[PDB]
Amino acid sequence: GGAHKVRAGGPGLERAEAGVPAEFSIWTREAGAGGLAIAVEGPSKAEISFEDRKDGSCGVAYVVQEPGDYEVSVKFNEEHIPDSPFVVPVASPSG
Amino acid sequence: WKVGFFKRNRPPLEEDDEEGE
Repeated sequence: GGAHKVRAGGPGLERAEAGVPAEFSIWTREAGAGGLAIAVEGPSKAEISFEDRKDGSCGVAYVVQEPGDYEVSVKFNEEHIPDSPFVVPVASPSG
Repeated sequence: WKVGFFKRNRPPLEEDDEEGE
């Protein structure tokens, strides 16, 4: 399962602001091997950039531009890590 | 509209099996 022992961060997974990058981490060295599914849905677009890490922690970051919450479905081996669905209320940038 | 990316967790170095020998 893994989703039963995942520990994640989220400086920009609980709230973001257009023109500002947002990211999170899925620390789970315990679950060891076991990829993880992560995707977002909503009327907008963003630049995603992930990087595997022998630490099992999935480091990913993106910069959105159109305000609005983003349904982030985070599931391990297709399960549901603590609070899988994490919406992020996005706010305008500086314009 | 709909996009994401798949990951692949994995350990760093290998490990000596049990001292079966």
